[PDB]
Amino acid sequence: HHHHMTLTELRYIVTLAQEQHFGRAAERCHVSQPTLSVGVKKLEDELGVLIFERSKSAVRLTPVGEGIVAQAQKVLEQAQGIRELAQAGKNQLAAPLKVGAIYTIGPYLFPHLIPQLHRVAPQMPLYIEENFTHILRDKLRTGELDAIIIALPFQEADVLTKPLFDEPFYVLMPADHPWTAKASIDSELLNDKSLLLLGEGHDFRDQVLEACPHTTVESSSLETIRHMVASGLGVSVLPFSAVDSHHYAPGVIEVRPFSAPVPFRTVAIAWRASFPRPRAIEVLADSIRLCSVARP
Amino acid sequence: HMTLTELRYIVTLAQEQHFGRAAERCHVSQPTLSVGVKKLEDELGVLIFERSKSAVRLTPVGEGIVAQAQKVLEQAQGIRELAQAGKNQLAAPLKVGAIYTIGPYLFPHLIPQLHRVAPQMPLYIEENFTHILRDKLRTGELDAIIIALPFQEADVLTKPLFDEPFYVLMPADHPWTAKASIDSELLNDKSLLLLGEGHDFRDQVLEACPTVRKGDENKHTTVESSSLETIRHMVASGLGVSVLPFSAVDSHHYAPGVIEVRPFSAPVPFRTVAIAWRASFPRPRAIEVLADSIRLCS
Amino acid sequence: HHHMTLTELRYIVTLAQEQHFGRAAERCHVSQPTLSVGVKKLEDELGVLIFERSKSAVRLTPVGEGIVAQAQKVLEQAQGIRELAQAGKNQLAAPLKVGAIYTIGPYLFPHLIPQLHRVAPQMPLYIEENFTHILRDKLRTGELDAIIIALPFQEADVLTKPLFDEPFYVLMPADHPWTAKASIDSELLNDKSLLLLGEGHDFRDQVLEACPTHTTVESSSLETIRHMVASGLGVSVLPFSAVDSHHYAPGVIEVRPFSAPVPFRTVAIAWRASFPRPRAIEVLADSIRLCSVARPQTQEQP
Amino acid sequence: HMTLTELRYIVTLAQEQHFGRAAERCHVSQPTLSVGVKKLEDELGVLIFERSKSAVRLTPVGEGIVAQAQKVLEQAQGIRELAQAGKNQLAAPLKVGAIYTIGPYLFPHLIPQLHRVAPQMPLYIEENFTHILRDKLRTGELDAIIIALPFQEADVLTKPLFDEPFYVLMPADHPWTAKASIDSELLNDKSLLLLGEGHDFRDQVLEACPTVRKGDENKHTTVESSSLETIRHMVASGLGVSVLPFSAVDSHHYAPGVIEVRPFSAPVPFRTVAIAWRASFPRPRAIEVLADSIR
Repeated sequence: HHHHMTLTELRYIVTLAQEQHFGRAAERCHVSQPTLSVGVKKLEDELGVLIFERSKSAVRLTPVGEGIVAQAQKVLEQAQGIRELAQAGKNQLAAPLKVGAIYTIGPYLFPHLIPQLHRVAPQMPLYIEENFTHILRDKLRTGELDAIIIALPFQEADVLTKPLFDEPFYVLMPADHPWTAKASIDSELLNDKSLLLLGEGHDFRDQVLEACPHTTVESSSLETIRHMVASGLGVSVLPFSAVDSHHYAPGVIEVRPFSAPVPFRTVAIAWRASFPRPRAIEVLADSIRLCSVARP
Repeated sequence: HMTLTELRYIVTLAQEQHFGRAAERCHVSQPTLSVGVKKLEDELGVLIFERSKSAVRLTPVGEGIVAQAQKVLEQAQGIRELAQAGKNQLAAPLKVGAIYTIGPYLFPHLIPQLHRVAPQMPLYIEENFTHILRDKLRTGELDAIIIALPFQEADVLTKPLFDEPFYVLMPADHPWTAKASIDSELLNDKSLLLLGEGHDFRDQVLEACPTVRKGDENKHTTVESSSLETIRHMVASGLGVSVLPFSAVDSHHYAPGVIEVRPFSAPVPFRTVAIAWRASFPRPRAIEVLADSIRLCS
Repeated sequence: HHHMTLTELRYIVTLAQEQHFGRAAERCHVSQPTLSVGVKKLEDELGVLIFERSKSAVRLTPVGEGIVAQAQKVLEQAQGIRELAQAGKNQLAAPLKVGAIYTIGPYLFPHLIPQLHRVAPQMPLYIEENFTHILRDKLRTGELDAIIIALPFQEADVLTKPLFDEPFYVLMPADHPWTAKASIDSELLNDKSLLLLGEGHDFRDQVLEACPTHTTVESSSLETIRHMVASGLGVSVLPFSAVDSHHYAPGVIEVRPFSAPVPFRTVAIAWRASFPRPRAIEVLADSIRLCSVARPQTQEQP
Repeated sequence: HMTLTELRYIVTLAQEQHFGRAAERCHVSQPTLSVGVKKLEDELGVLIFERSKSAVRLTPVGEGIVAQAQKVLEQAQGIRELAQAGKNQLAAPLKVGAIYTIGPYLFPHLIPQLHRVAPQMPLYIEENFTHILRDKLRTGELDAIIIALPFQEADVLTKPLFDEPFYVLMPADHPWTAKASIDSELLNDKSLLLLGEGHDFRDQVLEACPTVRKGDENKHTTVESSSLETIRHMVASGLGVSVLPFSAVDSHHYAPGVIEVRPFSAPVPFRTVAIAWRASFPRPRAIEVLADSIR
């Protein structure tokens, strides 16, 4: 090759894609904007494609570049792994972990998770992000996130996925609803149009639709659905970790289980095969598996 | 240019079969009833009632016309029934929006209050940014919205409801737990976690801090797509400190010894929660019930 | 109290239709302030608002919608008295206001309008295309006289007449593998290369039903989908009346029938029971039924 | 500073267990190879290879180091492969917006031509109002939009494609069919059907007409239709007259004797159809082929 791909140039492009700000990327790589920009342009001239758009209006990842940045983050982490094997035993539990969870998992998991994580890894705080599955995947690819908590199925190249627990669904209803007499709700009944569902985008929506032979309230969360049910707007479906996660006094909303066969999702953690801190992933997974909402 | 009045003449005349008792039930003289009735028959250019000294009887065309007139009058009474039913303003859903930093900490208390005073009014609920709630309010997709001042929009009314102070949220083992109050000027530091741009609470927190020399403004950490809950978890895990509105401080399920809050040193910063709605919204009674239930929540 | 007049009913119905005091007043041969006084007197008497009290806009209240629907009914029944009195009035000498859903209009009107001019040349069409539920709202208030929809459709005080069954077909680029088949098995349409209308269209649901349990281009139309297909983006499903309704040279797009049992929709017309021009509805229905795209007719009943 | 070349040196040396064969495989002299391997050893402060006179072989840590290095070389090669696959700009779908009064009259001619030069470029297509398409171009949700001038936007490039005269559309039995051309001042009448606000075609038509005295400014009938085709149906049924862009006049399925068209009297009103796209859009060649296919 005319020019040798260097690990510094890859560092530039991955940091620049994470930060989406020339200044902040430059300072994260401990150099000036002209230095960083020179390196990026060098890598681009050599590869013969644009990784970022030729604009100093802003920082836009090209589609080709997104793929290149995913790869480059892999490369950077394997290299890091070489230096780890060289100077072994350095502390993997002494820096923040960047963790994403999908909308319908995070609010119901993190609070149970965090005290155990503190008992085993007090030097590991959490930078937390909640979002749709595909955005979390994009962020795992750039390295903006270290680990993401999602629902199976989930596959991604050079990404590891470890199943953590199985989470059953429940029917949510006004306390004065007819169904409150039933001991278990059978799923055909859910074919009503008083069923409140999450908007398109949330994989949980489709898991619920799949569990049934409707009113879609979008730009909404499970919480605002629960508020709507409490006010008497209809009924809904919650994952088990969300059933007691609320601030109503009793006598406002009730839950009832599904008549067998009980529908469920599998909650899992995903991270890059090359991640140089596998012990943090382990401490995290452990802490999830051990917390209250994670047990039968 | 026929009228419900003359239609009522010919229906009553057809029922009574007698001009006198008909004019009597229509509370008019015999002449007015007569002239009415076939100023109508001359308008239609047909004979509804036969020529007669004595008998009131219906020509064959007349029978159909009178039956049609009775249908018309009954349906016209339908309008008054519909109207009557329409007078109750607490018998349909209310579509309510609240900003992201208010809804989660308001609706749990609001919903039962509102249920006490307006059982027949379920809520359709949206959480969103202020400018979006504003748009939905203008298009009538939302009936009322719960925002923080300032808020002034053409053809929209705004009612201040209450003031809500801010508190400082910190890990339970943080050095600031030794303080009784936090001086806002201490908050300028990278460990301060803020909501992204777009949330007005971000700027209420930043304005609540004193001004800085050139170049060391905004040392805080901005966390994009945060909610106040995910900040709460980041703080609980020991990542930094943040600022919560008062209604959020106990809105969680941690055991003691995970997170603490401390007040600000005077003057305590605060926001004014308001309800806004279109000036010509036709259901004022629902706005009243909503505003009062919100006020009783605090 | 104040007694309700047919005049006031006409004020509110015309206002609800035009959504504009100028065109409403004008339509009632009356000044704007006159019209406003009338409406306000009726609102005072019923004791509810029919229209929002706003200088800037004309907006129906929830109760006002039901009241305007009922008023339009009252007015048409009153007009029906004149019809009974001296029948044989010319019902074919004024425009007819007609709605059709987005997946019917573009493909039916060009066939219909010449049959119509043949049998009723003094009846021009004012035409609107929109979603089923909006066409329905406009039939209730009187903005439209007749709407052209797909079954099922059933509404209070509205009559519905099935007109013809229309089968679906599969649309593919001309160089697509399936061009080899004489028919297409509905199971095969279960992949990500199927382009569908967004959720507002009933044709979406009908195509989903035809396919065992898909790329949705929202805000698309069937025409837009056709272009996308023509460029090789994927495949789609069209109602029969759409299949020859394009301006492509031959050899760009191909259509193939479904393998039996062929899925279909039933095209129907709906109008107000009280409409005082039943001859106009009749000529409209007949003209549709004499269209080439309608030759199979239908055995469907209300 | 660790290089990919040093990693290649140690991976090769490990596989061959012979300096001679390793340096031959790496196209360098043996001192070059050994100097690089040593420099990596100094930098990692660990010995990857036996410091042995007789034989070349891996220390315990060296084996994991070589194992990691191979993964580095593999994935770095993936970078180059992705880049080579990305050079071809005519091998993925393109997202194109067109306004309501252009799309239906442009795509049927455009698409087969585009297919001849760029078969691996299918189109995702969206029709909408000018400002919506503008927004989608800006956010990147569309790659190119076909709009009518005037159009100017920040960081956005505009290329005129063609000029299009306007025509008057009328039912075939209409009195105006006797005329050779229509004076635009005839159009101020309730029988003129126009598109609603939002369609820039509406203003193009209105501003093609002479401004009139107070009280009579907008006598035309406005319709809610986003489609000229709906208006064409109304005109066909004898409801009124209307105005079409030239590329729409023959785009219909009526037999002769149903609708007619007459030109405006001079000077004839017209619009300029143009293509807009972001200046830093990373597939300038796909854009170029789109625009050439329109002409």
